[PDB]
Amino acid sequence: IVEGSDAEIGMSPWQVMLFRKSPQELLCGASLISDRWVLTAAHCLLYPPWDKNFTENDLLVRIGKHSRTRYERNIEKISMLEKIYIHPRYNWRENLDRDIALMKLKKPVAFSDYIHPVCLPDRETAASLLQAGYKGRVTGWGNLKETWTANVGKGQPSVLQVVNLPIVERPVCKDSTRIRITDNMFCAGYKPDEGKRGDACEGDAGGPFVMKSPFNNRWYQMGIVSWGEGCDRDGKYGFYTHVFRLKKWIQKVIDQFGE
Amino acid sequence: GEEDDDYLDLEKIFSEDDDYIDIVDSLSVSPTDSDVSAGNILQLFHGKSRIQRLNILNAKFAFNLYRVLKDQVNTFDNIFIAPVGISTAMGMISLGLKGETHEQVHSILHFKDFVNASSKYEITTIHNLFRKLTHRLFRRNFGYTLRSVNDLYIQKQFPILLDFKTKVREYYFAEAQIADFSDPAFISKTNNHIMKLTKGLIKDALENIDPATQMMILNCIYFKGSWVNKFPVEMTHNHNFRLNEREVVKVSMMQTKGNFLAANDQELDCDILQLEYVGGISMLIVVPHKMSGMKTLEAQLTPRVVERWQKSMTNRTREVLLPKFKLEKNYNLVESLKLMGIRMLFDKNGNMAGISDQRIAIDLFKHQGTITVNEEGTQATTVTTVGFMPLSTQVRFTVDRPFLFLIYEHRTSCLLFMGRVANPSRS
Amino acid sequence: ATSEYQTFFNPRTFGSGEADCGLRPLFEKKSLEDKTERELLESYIDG
Ligand SMILES: *[C@H]1O[C@H](CO)[C@@H](O[C@@H]2O[C@H](CO)[C@@H](O)[C@H](O)[C@H]2NC(C)=O)[C@H](O)[C@H]1NC(C)=O
Ligand SMILES: *[C@@H]1O[C@H](CO)[C@@H](O)[C@H](O)[C@H]1NC(C)=O
Ligand SMILES: *[C@H]1O[C@H](CO)[C@@H](O)[C@H](O)[C@H]1NC(C)=O
Ligand code: NA
Repeated sequence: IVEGSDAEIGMSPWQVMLFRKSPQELLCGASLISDRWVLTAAHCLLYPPWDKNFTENDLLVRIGKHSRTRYERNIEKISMLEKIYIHPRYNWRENLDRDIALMKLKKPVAFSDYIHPVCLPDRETAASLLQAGYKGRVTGWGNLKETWTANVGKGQPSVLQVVNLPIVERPVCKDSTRIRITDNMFCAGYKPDEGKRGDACEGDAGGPFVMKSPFNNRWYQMGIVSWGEGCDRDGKYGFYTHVFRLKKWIQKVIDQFGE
Repeated sequence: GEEDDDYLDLEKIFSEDDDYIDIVDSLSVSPTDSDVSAGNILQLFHGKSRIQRLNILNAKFAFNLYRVLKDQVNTFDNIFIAPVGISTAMGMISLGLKGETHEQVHSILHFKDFVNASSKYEITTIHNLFRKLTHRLFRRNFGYTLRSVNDLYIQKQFPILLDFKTKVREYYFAEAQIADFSDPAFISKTNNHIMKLTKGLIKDALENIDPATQMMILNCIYFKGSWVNKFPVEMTHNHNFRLNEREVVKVSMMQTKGNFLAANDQELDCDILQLEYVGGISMLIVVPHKMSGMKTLEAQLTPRVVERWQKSMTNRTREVLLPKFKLEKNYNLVESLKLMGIRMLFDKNGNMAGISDQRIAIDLFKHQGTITVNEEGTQATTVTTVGFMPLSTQVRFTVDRPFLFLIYEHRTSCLLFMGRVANPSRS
Repeated sequence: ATSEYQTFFNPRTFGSGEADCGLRPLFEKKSLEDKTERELLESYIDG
């Protein structure tokens, strides 16, 4: 996360860290939607251009974390995966359209002060909150900058980062990139004339774009960090997978594999 | 700084799972009866040039020697040896050995297997090939610094036979030197002369040697290559290097981006990367997936494995993180060679009739190699950076854990160097 | 009531947790607000 700040403890209890099992390394973000299902970006698991094509056995998820690298004994929960499910219409060749995937935990996880699921939006909530100007929140342990600092690096945070960003009008998103945008993705970020900044960066993919409902005061995951063109650049915006538009797929996968 | 970078002990963590106790293991029954013979035939020779076939076998010997040598140091020690130097020294020394003493050497060094490979191959071919190889590696400059000394030193009271003196010189561009180990002035003049000949690279060649030594092998090598794709210096930053499942240490980490060959080996559970040096030589970096997987990697390394890795690699743009380091070792290979089966040679009763008419006892085979690895290299390799960027972690080959490295001369398939970096902060 | 959450999945395949989703133990449950959620509420200030 670029231009964000340290999250507070338990601020994003549905935050999941996707980990390579062996060798051990942070791969992406993800989110907890129940005691056995995790949601993430499809390209975090399958992306040929980078020779990525993981299976259930190559991964691990770390739930309930705050610190990026410390093993948080009796607070975080480490789980293996039973199965991975990528959207059948996921398009990694052109625009990462339908960049979404589900991962089923090998064993249900217990909830606690640090582990709790986020809600998935219903049609009305999505229709009311997904509008230009409304702000959402993005969290992650990805890099703090796009550019390299001589003899230091791009910068990694010690704890979970968070940043609030406004949803942007389709026309402006469309005019900001030569990439072909679809109805299954939306973009967020500040306009150059707005002064404030912030964005997701390398390593934040898969993490959730959430909004707190003013109708029932519950947190909803409206999007999944997907892609961009450089982090925090003026006139550019981050793109997120439109979760509600793919809710039917999520429901299908869970219905025939959940039990 | 105020943060811990913890390795996760998965077995320990998951052993606390509730269903751990419900595991159903296998009983070791009365009897079974089964097996599968061996025979590590060398069908690796097909299409291989004459010099490559000899180097494939020299490599086979090198890995066996490494296997023995590593069990004589700590698992946390770095290791560095120059296999080609060891093999040529034994080839050279065998010029004056006879009988079984000679046979053990040719057998264990795998020279016997080479002569057997083809009908047109004879012991003379070995010496001829070493003569050619030696010239190419040390008597020519291809773009890297490779300084070396590989001679015999025989106490003056034991005159060296003429035929040996001249053969060593002709086939190995080396010398069987007269020496006086009990004379400090000899040590000084000699160390000094070697320094001048090696332009200051190889120093203290004959230091700390028993004054009663009758004969010893001196093999010192200095190496420093230049990267084809150099590591830009602004990318060099401190990075955590994982020593083991519990400790980490900050080291200078070099970083770059370019098209490099690499592969993921599922059989030996490791990642392999190839880095090109100017002059037709390359460094092969092998990092096991699990830190506890180093012992099995070392245990199964063979020429066949290396060829399998080489064919399986693919070229792709990737970021590379390699710690800079400098290894300087000084071993006495006698004990190791004995364990491999070469014993008569190191016993006074061994037959070295070809070297001297007197009985000589060899107790020291000094093998001292030095290698420096830093960001120096020719240059560039475009500093691209564009648009479309999926936001997951990118493809990088990160050498931040104990690794092995093999340095090969491409044209001859010669294993120049082999090492293990368990800790880049030490030498 | 419209302020009450309505479940959409079947706990038999979804697992437990939907009914109480989106309510943080260390925040909503304790009647505490995080340091920047207010900024989100203020942006929803209509459309
Ligand atoms: C890696 O992903 C799959 C493996 O998950 C690779 O191949 C397919 O694997 C599945 C089993 O998981 C089989 O059902 C298919 O038949 C396999 N395809 C075949 C026969 O080639 C796949 O090749 C790799 N990457 C891609 C492109 O998905
Ligand atoms: C060794 O090789 C030669 C041919 O080069 C052959 O005559 C001899 O039988 C071989 N010995 C064996 C069986 O290894
Ligand atoms: C791919 O291209 C690079 C750039 O020249 C080269 O160094 C590398 O060896 C190539 N890989 C293959 C297939 O040899
Ligand atoms: Na922006």
